[PDB]
Formats: sequence, C-alpha cells, structure tokens
Amino acid sequence: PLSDAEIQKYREEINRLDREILDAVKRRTKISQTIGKTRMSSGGTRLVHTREVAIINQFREEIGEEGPALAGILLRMGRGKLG
Amino acid sequence: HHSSGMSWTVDILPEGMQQQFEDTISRDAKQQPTWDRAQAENVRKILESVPPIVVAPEVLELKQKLADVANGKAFLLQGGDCAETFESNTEPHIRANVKTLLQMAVVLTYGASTPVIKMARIAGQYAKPRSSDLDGNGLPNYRGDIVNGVEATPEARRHDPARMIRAYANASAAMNLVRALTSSGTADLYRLSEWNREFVANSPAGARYEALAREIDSGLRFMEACGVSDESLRAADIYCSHEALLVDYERSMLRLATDEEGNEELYDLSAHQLWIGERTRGMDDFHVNFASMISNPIGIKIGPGITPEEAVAYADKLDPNFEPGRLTIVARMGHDKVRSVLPGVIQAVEASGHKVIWQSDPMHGNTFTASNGYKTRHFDKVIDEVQGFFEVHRALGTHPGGIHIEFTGEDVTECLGGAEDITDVDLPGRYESACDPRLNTQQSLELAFLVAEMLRN
Amino acid sequence: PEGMQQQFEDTISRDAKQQPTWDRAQAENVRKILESVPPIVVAPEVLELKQKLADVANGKAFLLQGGDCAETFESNTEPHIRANVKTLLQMAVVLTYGASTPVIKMARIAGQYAKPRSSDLDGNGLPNYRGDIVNGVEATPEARRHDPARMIRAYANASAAMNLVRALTSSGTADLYRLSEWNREFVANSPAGARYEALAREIDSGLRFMEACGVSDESLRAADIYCSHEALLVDYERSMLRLATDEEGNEELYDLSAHQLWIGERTRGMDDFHVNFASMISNPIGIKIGPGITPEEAVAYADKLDPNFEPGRLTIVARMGHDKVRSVLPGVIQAVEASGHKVIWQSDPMHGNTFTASNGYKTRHFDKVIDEVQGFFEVHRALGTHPGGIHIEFTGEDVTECLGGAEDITDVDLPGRYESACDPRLNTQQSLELAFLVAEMLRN
Amino acid sequence: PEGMQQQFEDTISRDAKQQPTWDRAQAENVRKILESVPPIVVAPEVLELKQKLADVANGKAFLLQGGDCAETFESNTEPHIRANVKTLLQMAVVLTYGASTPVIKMARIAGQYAKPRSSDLDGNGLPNYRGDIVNGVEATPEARRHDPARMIRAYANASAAMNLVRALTSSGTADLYRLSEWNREFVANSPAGARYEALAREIDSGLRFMEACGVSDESLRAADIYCSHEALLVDYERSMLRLATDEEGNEELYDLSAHQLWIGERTRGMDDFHVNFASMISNPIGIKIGPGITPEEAVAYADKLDPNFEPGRLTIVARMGHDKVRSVLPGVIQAVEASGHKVIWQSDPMHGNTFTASNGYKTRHFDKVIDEVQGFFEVHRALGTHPGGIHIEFTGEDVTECLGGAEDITDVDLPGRYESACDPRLNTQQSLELAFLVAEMLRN
Ligand SMILES: O=C(O)[C@@H]1C[C@]2(C(=O)O)C=C[C@@H](O)[C@@H](C2)O1
Ligand SMILES: N[C@@H](Cc1c[nH]c2ccccc12)C(=O)O
Ligand SMILES: N[C@@H](Cc1c[nH]c2ccccc12)C(=O)O
Ligand SMILES: [Mn+2]
Ligand SMILES: [Mn+2]
Ligand SMILES: [Mn+2]
Repeated sequence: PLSDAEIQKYREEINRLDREILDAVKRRTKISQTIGKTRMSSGGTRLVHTREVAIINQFREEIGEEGPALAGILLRMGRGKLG
Repeated sequence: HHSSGMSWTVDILPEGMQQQFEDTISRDAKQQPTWDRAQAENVRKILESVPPIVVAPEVLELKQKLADVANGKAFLLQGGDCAETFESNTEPHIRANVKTLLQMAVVLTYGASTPVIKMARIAGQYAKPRSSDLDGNGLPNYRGDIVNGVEATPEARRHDPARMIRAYANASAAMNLVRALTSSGTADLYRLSEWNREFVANSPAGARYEALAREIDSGLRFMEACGVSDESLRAADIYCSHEALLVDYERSMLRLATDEEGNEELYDLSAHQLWIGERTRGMDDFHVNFASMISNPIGIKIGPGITPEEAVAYADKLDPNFEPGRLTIVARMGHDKVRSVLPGVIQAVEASGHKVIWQSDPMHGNTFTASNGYKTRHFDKVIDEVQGFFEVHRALGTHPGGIHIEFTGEDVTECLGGAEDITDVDLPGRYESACDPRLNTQQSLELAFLVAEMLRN
Repeated sequence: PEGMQQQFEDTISRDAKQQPTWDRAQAENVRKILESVPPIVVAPEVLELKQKLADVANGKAFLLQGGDCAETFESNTEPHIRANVKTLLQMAVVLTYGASTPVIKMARIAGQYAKPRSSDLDGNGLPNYRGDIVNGVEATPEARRHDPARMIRAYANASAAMNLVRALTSSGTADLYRLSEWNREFVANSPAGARYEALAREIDSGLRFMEACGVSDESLRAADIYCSHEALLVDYERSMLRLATDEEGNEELYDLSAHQLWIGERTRGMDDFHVNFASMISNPIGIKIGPGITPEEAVAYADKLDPNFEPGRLTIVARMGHDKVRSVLPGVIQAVEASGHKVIWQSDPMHGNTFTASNGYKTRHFDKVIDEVQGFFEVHRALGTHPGGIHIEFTGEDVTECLGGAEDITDVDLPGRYESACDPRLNTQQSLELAFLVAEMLRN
Repeated sequence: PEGMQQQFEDTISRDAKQQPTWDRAQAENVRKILESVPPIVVAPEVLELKQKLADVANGKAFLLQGGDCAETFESNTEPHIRANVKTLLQMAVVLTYGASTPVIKMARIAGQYAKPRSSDLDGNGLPNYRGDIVNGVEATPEARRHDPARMIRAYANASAAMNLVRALTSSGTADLYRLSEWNREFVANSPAGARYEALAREIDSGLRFMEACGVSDESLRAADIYCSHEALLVDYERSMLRLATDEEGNEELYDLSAHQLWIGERTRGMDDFHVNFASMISNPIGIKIGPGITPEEAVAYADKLDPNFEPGRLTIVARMGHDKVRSVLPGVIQAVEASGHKVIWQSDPMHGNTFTASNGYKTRHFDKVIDEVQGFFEVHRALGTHPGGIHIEFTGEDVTECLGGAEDITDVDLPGRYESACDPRLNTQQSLELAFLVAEMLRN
C-alpha cells in the first residue's frame, strides 16, 4: 500500500534515535567508569547502593515497568557486572 | 586353608594424643577469664559427661560438604549474631535468624548454581575477645555471657565459671530448636521463597531485585513443572559454629569418636565447626594448637597484616594431611585492603598444595565509631569487601568459597546504608546487639541478592 | 460386539467425505487382517493421556502437538523420526520453562498417512495423491490408483515408527540435560541467537538450580510422547477399534491406531461419519475449526463430542488465519465456556496462513504464523481463559518450505530444499525459534 | 568401516548352515529395503543391557530369558503377547525375591521366526517348515516354498510385537503390586498352591514392608523387557546391522533386530558364519552348548566371542539333558573360569530333555526340566561359581505340551490344546511353578 513509504520513513527515524541512545549510552558509560576510578583511587567503594537505587527508581517513575531494567543495563555497563 | 586355621583362632588418651594434649594445655592462651582454678575444674568435670551439642557423624558429613566447597562444587554461608546472649536465646529470636539464613541461602544457591552449606553462629557464641581487661572505671569488661554479665556492676562483671554450665544449657536448647525448625517446615524451599517475594514486594529498593527474583521464581515453578517431588526440598541442614575461645569450655567438650573402619578421632563436640580469632591466633599459643589436634573442620581469621608466608604456615599447622575443606581461611581485611593483600595470600597457599575454603568476612575490618558514639559499619563498605574478594578470585582463577556475616532476623538499626538509608541519627532507635553491629533482615536479604550477582558475574 | 452396536451401525451408515474409490471387498479383507494385529497404543496409555489433557484444559498444563504435515513410507526412517522427536522434545523444554506448567507432547506421527483434497482432479494422471495410505506420490495412473493394501503398509510403518519413538524416549533421547545442550547449540549457532540468549541462559540457571537443590530424578531422564493423526480413512480407523476393560470393569470402545485423533476442517459435517465416529470412541479428540465457524457451531460440536462434560476430552483447534483469529475466536471461546464444557483451546497457526508464491511453491510466512499464535494469546488474556496449546507442522531437517525466521527464507530460497509431501513445514531452526517466542507469550 | 570391513568380508565369506535356498537377487532386494527401516531396538538400549549383563556375570544379578519356542505371524496378537509378557514379569518378581538380586528380563520375542531343521526335505519330497520368516506351516508345495519377502513380514511383525512390549511395560502391566496379585490368584487356584503358599506369603510381607517403610517409587510401576532371538537367517540378520556412535565418539557395529542374539547348537561351527558374525557385533551374545561340548571347545568359544574380556558379553547356555548336566558342566565351568572370561552361565533345561511320546507328540516332563536346573545349581554351588540365569520356552496360555506339573499332564492330555508351531512349551501354570522352585534353588 502507501503505508510502506510511511513505515520506511518512521524506521529511519527509529534508526537515528537508536544511534542517539547508543552514542549517549557509550558516553554515559565512559563517565560512570571515571567516577569509579576516581572514587577507588581515593580508597572508596566500587559501588554506591543508594545512588544505584535512586537511579533505578527514577527510571521506573519515568518509563514504568522497564525502567529498572533499562537502568540496570547502564549500571552494569558503567560499574561492571558484580563479582 | 591357612586362612581357615587363622579365622578360627582369631574368632576364639590413646598413643601421642595424650602427648599433643598436654603440649596444647601447656601453651599460653590469650583472652581468658581470671577465675578460681578449683571451681573451673569442677565445672569441666560436669560438662565432660553431658550430651555433646553435635555428634561426630554430623561433623564427618560437614567435612564432606566442606570438601565440596573447597573443590569448587559448593558455597559456604556462615552467619548470625555477633554474640548470643542467654536473655536473647529465645524461640522467636533463634527462629528469626534461622529463617534469615535460610532465606539468604535460597538466593545464593540460585546465583552460585551450587549447593550452599548453611552454618549458623549459634549454640555457643558466648565468648568475645577484648582489647583490655577493665573499662574506663576499673570495671571488668563484659567478656560474653559465658564469662560475666552485661550489667555494668561489679557483681555482674565478676568472672563466673558456672556460666559455662548455663552456656551449655542454652546452647543445647538452641541447637535442639534449630534441628526442630529445619526438620518441621521452616526450611521448606517454597515457604522460604514466599518470604523472599514479600521482601522484594515491600522493599523500598525492590526494583533492584525484582528481575533476579522473577528469575528464581521461574526456576522454582520449573522444578515442579518437570514433575520433581517434595523429597529434599522440604528440609535442610543448618550447622552450628562459634569462635573457639574459652579454654575450659572447649576442653570440657572434647569427645572421642570411633568411625565405620574403627578409626579413633578427637572432636570438640560443642559445635560442628570452630574458628580461631584474629586476637587469638598466635602460632605458639593454645588456640591454633588446639584446632590442630581436633578433627572438626576449622576456620581462622586473617586481618590485613597477614603475610603470605604466615598464611602457608597456618595452612601447614591446621591442614597437615592435605584435606580439602578441613581449613577455611577467613579474610577480614577492610574494603580498601582486600584487593591489595589477598591475591598473594591465595597464590602462596594455592601453590603449597592446600585446598582451603576461601571465605570473606566483610564485617570485622569495616567497623567504625560514629559521631554519636555508636559502633557501626556501612553497608557499601561491607558490600565492597565481598566484591573485592570476588574480583581477586576471578583474577587468580580460584574459588570464592563463602561468606561469613553478622546479621539478625530482627529489624535493628545497627549498620548504616542499604535500601532503608540508615544514617547516624537512626542508630539509637533499635540497637540491640551485645557486641558488634549486625546487618538487619532487610540488609541481609539485600546482601544475599547482591552476592548472588557476584556469583553469577 | 456389545449393546453399543447400535451406535456403530449409525456411524458407518453415515456419509463420509474424502474417502478413496477402491474395491470394497478387498478393503473388507484388509480390515479383517488389521482387526487381529497388535494396536499402536494400549488403552491404559489413552486413559493416562486423558488425565493429562484434563490438566491442560483446567489451566494446569500445556499441549504441544506437531510433526510432518504428511508422513511417508520413504521418509519413515530412523534419522527422520529421530530428528522430529528431538525437535519436539527440545521445543517442549523451552515451553515448559515459559508456561511454568508441564507440557504434554503429542507427535503427528505413526498414522498421518491420509490427506484431504478438493476432488481427485488432474489432466493425465487424473487421481491426485491422497497420502501413502491410499496411493503414491508419482504422477502416473499405476502409482495413483487407490490401493487398499496400503492400509497394511501404513500399519507396518506406524508400528515401526511408534516402536522407535518409544525406544528413543526411554533410552536417553528425551533426557532433560541432553536436550538443553542441543538448545544451547541452537542459540550458539543461530543468526538470531542473541534474540534467545537471555531466556536460554535463564533456563540453564533453572536446570542448574534443580541439581544444586539435591534433585536427581527419574523424571528428568525420560519423557512421554503421544502419537496422533487425522482420523480420515474410514476402513483403517474402524479396523483399529478395540474394546478395553478398566480396573473398575468399564467396557469402552477405543480407536487404538493412535493416542489422540482429530477431525479435519473438510470432514466435520455434524451428520457425517467422522464427527459421529469421534463421538463413540473414548480417545481424546480434537476438531479443526477455520474462520467461517460460528459460536453456535462450536457449542454444537462441544455438545456432540463432549456429551459427558469431561474436561480435556475435546480439543478445539482454531486455524483461522492471523488476520481473523482476533475477531472470530473471542465469540467462539465465550460461547463454549458458557455452555459448561472445558475444552483445550489450541492454536494451529499453519493452515489458515498458507498461500502460493510467484514461483508456484506453497509457503507460509513465519511472521503470520507467529502473529496468529500471538493473537490467540491476546484473545485468551482478554477473556481470562487458558491458552491450552499449539499444533504446528515442522521437521528436524534443514528444509526451505516456510518464509522468514532468523535465516530469512525468501521465495527464491524455497526450491532449494522443499521436501514436504504436502504443506510447507517450519524447519528445525524456525521450530526452535517459535518455541522461544511462544515461551515469551506464555510468560507475558 | 575400515578395521570392520576386513572382518565383515571374512564373516560373509564363510559357510552358514540352516539357510533357505531362495533366489539370491530377491534376497538382496529384500536386504536393501530392510537396511533403510527403523531398527527393532536402538544402540543406547543395548549398551544399557550390557551393563546389566555385566552385573549378572559378576554375581550381582540373574538373567531370566524365555517365551515361545517359535513365534508365528498367526499368533503375533495383543492377547498372546500380553500373556507371555505377563508370565515373564510374574516369574521375574518371584525370582527377584529368591535371588535377592535384580532379574534382567529377556523375552524370546520380536524375531524368533526361524528354526533349524535336520532334513531340508521330508521322505515324500516336501520341504520342511523352517519358520514363518522362510515358509508356511501349511504342508503344500506353494506354502513350503522359501519366500524371501517373508523377511519383510517378519520385520513388520517384530516391530509391532516390540512396540506393544514397550507399551505394556510402561503403562502398568509391569507394576510390581499388580504382578503380585496375579501371583496370588495363581497360588490360590493351583492344585499345588499349598506347595507355594509360604513363599508367596513371604513375598507379600516383603512387598508390604516396602510400603510400610515409606518407599514411594516409580521404580515399582514399570520394568524393562529386552528382546532376543536365535540369529539364524543370514540375510535378515545382516540387513539389520547398524553403526552406532557412542557418547565418547566410538563407532560400533550392532545387529539391531534384537537386544540379545544367540547361536544355536546346530550352527556353532568355529569356522562358520554364525560364530564369526556374533564375534563382529557388539550386542551381548549367547551360545547354546549341548552334552558333547568339551571344556577346550568351550574355552575356544570364549576366546573368540569375548576377545576383549568384557564381563557379561558372553552367555554360555548349557542344554545338556538332566542326566548329563552334573557330569559335563563342572569341567566346562572350571576351564572357562580359569581362562579368565567372566561369562553368564545360563541353563536351558528344555532342549536337552525333549522326546517323542507314545501318541507321536513331542513333549518334555516337568520333573526332567526341573532336575536339569536343579543340577545346574548343584554344580555351581560345588564350584563356588554364580548361577547366572535360565532360558525357558513357555507361553501364558493353558496349553498341554509338557507333561507333569501340579496338574499332572500325561500322554492322554497332550492332544487337547497342543498349539506350539515347534517345541513343547510350559503352560502358564508350569512356568509360574518353575519360577517358585527356581526361587528356592536361588535361596538354597
Ligand atoms: O557513584 C557513581 O555515581 C558512579 C556511577 C554509577 C552509574 O553508572 O550510574 C552509579 C552508582 C555507583 O555504583 C557507580 C555507577 O559509580
Ligand atoms: N535441601 C536442598 C534444597 C533446599 C531446601 N531448603 C533450602 C533452603 C535454602 C537453600 C536450599 C534449600 C539444599 O539445602 O541445598
Ligand atoms: N519428564 C518430565 C521432564 C522432562 C524430561 N524430558 C523432557 C523433555 C521436554 C520437556 C520436559 C521433559 C516432564 O515431561 O515434565
Ligand atoms: Mn562480631
Ligand atoms: Mn498440513
Ligand atoms: Mn525350541
């Protein structure tokens, strides 16, 4: 139909957004790791629990059900898997 | 038929154990009470004929499980009160701690993909070590309920040998109930998981755990979906342990045991597992030499002044027959020392051919005294020691064998941080520990989920 | 020959569509031969299936059914049977984890030798292929002649196939841990393995949790696979009838050519043979319904086929097309539920989504297959009723019959390895993919 | 097929006695058909059997083998197969109680369709019946012609029988408490029930003891029956050869027409086909030895049929006649034990004790059948070696083929229900009696 032209144009927008998300996830990851290297070079902990929980609950308030999962990906990329 | 003749005629203290004992009894013994030698001896004679707290065959079974931990096939979860008291040795409290440990263990089993051996600080943990003998006022320090009382009076603080008898009574009441609970439904896997879902549902930090928790629930429904019966899932074994500290009590509970073959061993049957404290671990002293001559599995606390040479020397003294899981090395280094000190300890010990259990104690190296004069520990520092412990093991290729934590199933305000965000001013609300600050129920469950992820990596 | 003879007399006197035109005297002598042979299944097995199917209909279990569209004598080989059995079992492990309930595993095997047709039409070799129990695949007059003796051949092939299914499932092929290792190899090797990665790891952590918890068991080493086929051929199905007495002393009539038997879209006339035959046998039975079905026709089928209100007895198999399942099915479900019958609601996402491609090969798009099962779960969640099962046509061979999936099969790919004697089947990969996607549907 | 190929050409390049003379090109077409069909058993099963047979030879288990002397297509029916299966299982429970060890249960079934004949022809120039895999029982020129197509019929019948055997044993026919109720109604109904009362009461107390101890087990609901037959017909046996690759990666060659195959007394030439074929295959093997065997001849068989010294691999089947078993067997046993092979020692108390009665019928006296097994046990007890098992021909039907037993069958009784297509079989009663007596032998 005509809907294929609209869908293909909506998909190119999703592509541009997925690139944005990804570039920004990458940048965020770089900065989270620096904070960890700075805190650990001063004799602090790798993780800060109240800061993680806050970001996690913040994401849920924003997007619902998937918020904790989304946040969890950023926390894991940023401070590493636990263990 | 030379074996036919022989078979008819043949039909129709021991050895150097007494050597090693007198040697051990001769040695200096840190952290002991000052009480009448005659009174103390009379109490030891009473305690020498009473029923032990555990039987030897239980200890031989633990030894096989600890071998599995050491060989990379299982995980050790140890914990409970810093110090039991006779006032707190009550059904509801013992039950609160048993549940808490059992709850932590289901989560850890799921994350470890291995059995978890459940060892409680219980049924004997009545002796604590102290830096000085007297308080600021020349009042004798509280030394745990097996020595004296908490009350700050001279009567209460007097060192009383008869408290060894009260301690044995309370310990056996306690072990009795631990056995009854774990065999009558408290250790039911499905009941335990119902309590964990309530924890997640009601936690202010539940969103941190919900996904791991949904995963575990789907693992449990799967078990049942595959037609797996009730069988092993309705009960579990909890093992008791305490610091082997008070010489008179631990000697009075020595028992001989003869096994399947006819082999004769000396056991300290006040507990399944015993450990040697940081302040009592001189290689020439009573405690280390006592553990070296009893058959019980043994733990030893090592702080951040430990050198690898010293680690090897303990391993040689305590695991001389190269038995996996005979010895657990309990690293309590501080969250900022763990990454620095432990690698070289592990390397020398691994290279020397001992297969010890490597256990993290993230509590005793992370204690500080807050503005308001409360001894406390921060959740994040506790977590970060454990996390550092795991990082070391992943770097070396060795097995993170277990944890040793101080917690209670009560809603106390003793350690800072966690989901409830406990701060300096919250500490005096409900601080009930007779000694060190324990993780509360909520903090214990949070830690089990976090250590689950450490295992999963 | 009990006082139920009156029911039987009524059944065989009914018109039956889709039969062969062969010599009835010769057919009668082949029936008498097959009246004395060992059955394919024994009645206690059928009774056990019936308690399992009550579990499915009551919401406590899930029915996985599938296999070749048409079995053939040429393809009835150890490698081919093993591949389909493996695939079915592999799919079942993933569905079990997703459903959080046991999966009843039912194979289109050991009897699926008859197929319906428009009306035996052709130019030169006039008689169309009706399946290997009637005639042969070759387009000649000699091969296409309707031959009653193929009922003996069918039975011999059915026996051998069922023998082997039984041997595989008891000797290690259906071991839960071995099956999961094969699933691990699927994920590791799929171009879409990253789609399934997370759930696959979860299943494995689940299995490792069982072992860590002290559970060894005999349940994990082995598994039950039930056989099924379309009861289409009158002479074969009636010849495999047997009376069986229970532990309680009840005499019952079974068609022991199979555990489960179903009635096609093209043979489900209320006044005709197949529905009436299904009414008097005690095997659980299923019925295919397409997009034209009305809620009143569904209730009438349920009244006739489940006259004693035995949950699990009837399975209603919606084959409606992805584009009509959402609008047609809700009313059907609502009506049957209200009439008091507890059927198994099963989706057959294959037969409503077939078309012919520009190169003349019959195909099915993976997306339309998935979308029908997806839509079926949507209808069920809306009404709060139990998505009971699926019925899919697949094989554990690397065939090129259905479009889509991870390997991105397109029309040009189809002629490379098209091996069905009838409808296009999901290949091994598409089958395991769909298993994962239905697991997600089950988890929601 | 590299080390193997050398050995296979050597095997098929040797004389085979007791073969049919038929068109070889036909036989070869029939072999090509049978080389593609699903096997009667799969290799993992045979591997499991071999572990179990290793337990027998090492003195931790007992082998019970038996069934028809000769299966026929006519008699290959659900009732007849269930009857033999039931009887085999009932015997096995009694023998399990006496042995205090598991009993491995091995049916003569799903392929015992060939028999050795002394004269090819008879005195009036008619070919003898060689078994339903070669020709018919009907004594005419047409029915006695050697028909290689019967190999396909034998395969189809064996598939069906083995399919049924698996169905029965997984669906409740092998339940321990159900089998014990059948034993109980045997004892309560036998004219010699009082001979077995005490032992039956002991078993029941044992059963009820397990239940009282809280043993809830699926172990007790089902059981494994392995098939066996005499590997006689070259063409059928070689067409059922299959390569199976192991869990650790090894290629072995199996004859998958049965779990166990044996070599008859009239086909065991060291230089001939049957012994060399048996050496080649990795199925467990049996070999019939009669009264003329020497200890040296027995050791030569053990070297050749068990070259890798695998306990349980070889079963030596003593069929010597009751009057010779005590003289001949002791020396055979000592020689083979001293040569370092651990074989299963099995008694066949049937084929050494047959004779023709005054009325013309072939028969066996129960007392002589018993005395041979009794003697076999005496020899084992003296030497300190393990009585491994028994091999008996029986049916679960009320036949009049063997004399003696509780019902005191005599010459006059033989014509009543003589039904065997070859040797005289113990009827149900005699088989169940023999199980009890052999249980006492096991108990001593
Ligand atoms: O302290 C921090 O702010 C950083 C960033 C971090 C994140 O990635 O968002 C949040 C909390 C901490 O555990 C880690 C990860 O350190
Ligand atoms: N008995 C098993 C499973 C189990 C039962 N209760 C438990 C409580 C916690 C952890 C595991 C369990 C085990 O201890 O490993
Ligand atoms: N027999 C169990 C578990 C099992 C074994 N093999 C399987 C294969 C698929 C699904 C489940 C299984 C069941 O069917 O529930
Ligand atoms: Mn403490
Ligand atoms: Mn189809
Ligand atoms: Mn015979």
